[PDB]
Amino acid sequence: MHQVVCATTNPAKIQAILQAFHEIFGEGSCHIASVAVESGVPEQPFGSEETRAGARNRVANARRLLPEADFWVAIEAGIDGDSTFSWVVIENASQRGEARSATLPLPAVILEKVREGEALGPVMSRYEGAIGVFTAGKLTRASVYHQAVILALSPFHNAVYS
Amino acid sequence: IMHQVVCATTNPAKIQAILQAFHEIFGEGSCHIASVAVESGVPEQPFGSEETRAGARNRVANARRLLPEADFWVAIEAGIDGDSTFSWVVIENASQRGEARSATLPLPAVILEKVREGEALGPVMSRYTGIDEIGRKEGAIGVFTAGKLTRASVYHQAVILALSPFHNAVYS
Repeated sequence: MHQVVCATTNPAKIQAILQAFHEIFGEGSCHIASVAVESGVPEQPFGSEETRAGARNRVANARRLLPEADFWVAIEAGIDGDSTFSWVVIENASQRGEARSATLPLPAVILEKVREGEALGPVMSRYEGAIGVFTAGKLTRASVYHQAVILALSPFHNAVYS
Repeated sequence: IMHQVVCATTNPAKIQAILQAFHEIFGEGSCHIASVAVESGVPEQPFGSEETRAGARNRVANARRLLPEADFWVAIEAGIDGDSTFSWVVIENASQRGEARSATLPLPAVILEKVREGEALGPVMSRYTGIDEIGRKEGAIGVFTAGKLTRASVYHQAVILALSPFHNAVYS
């Protein structure tokens, strides 16, 4: 089996990573474990680049802490000038794979409130993630993370990426 | 009630994704589809978030011009963002606008290299896979995810996310 380390202790993300990894490498061919590391980025990353940078920082930290594993993966959430989304970064001994998730346009009021100091979690909590509430249940956070992990997994099963 | 949805595209994979999203949000057998071919007002191969987004908006506007008595107008435009490919979904109705980006797909350096040299993604992919009109079928998504995902599957979620404003009063 492949030893896959997830730089997150969130069940939704853990679930998506496992599913995505099993779909590409085969059912039951992967063992997943979590490691809690620093993102070197603010709790609520702003902008595509900063959110992705955190994902990368988490992978580097996880990779150094557990050098025995085969894969290191992170999924970092962040907000835009009008939306929320996340970045998936994957690494193994040889290469890296990165992918940004689908975007969720956010209510004007919700946006200005997080732009005033509060984290999205609190503004939504005090008000599955936000995806579930706005897609009337038709989509789950795990469901969009999943597609993202599968995409960033591309380089690892296509020799063309060299 | 019953919605008249105009898709600013003829791409069967896109229409499939649109139709599915609307049924899931508004209910099966509640949306009649009408597809039209229109201009994007942007290059064959758009680059950047801004340019590809502009394409999708122009398509919707153009479509709205031709069939102004419809309820919804939707469009999906693909583009290159950094070392990957993705697309914007733009939706408009009588008084609102909803937009969302689909998940991105990282491309091999050899393909990007060929694309940045001047070739659009579809033709490059056609000589790598031998498949004609890849974008109207499984797409580069289907090829690099080994069928685990398809252009339709990925765009489906993006259309769901873009519909949010239309069924959630909060977006006021």
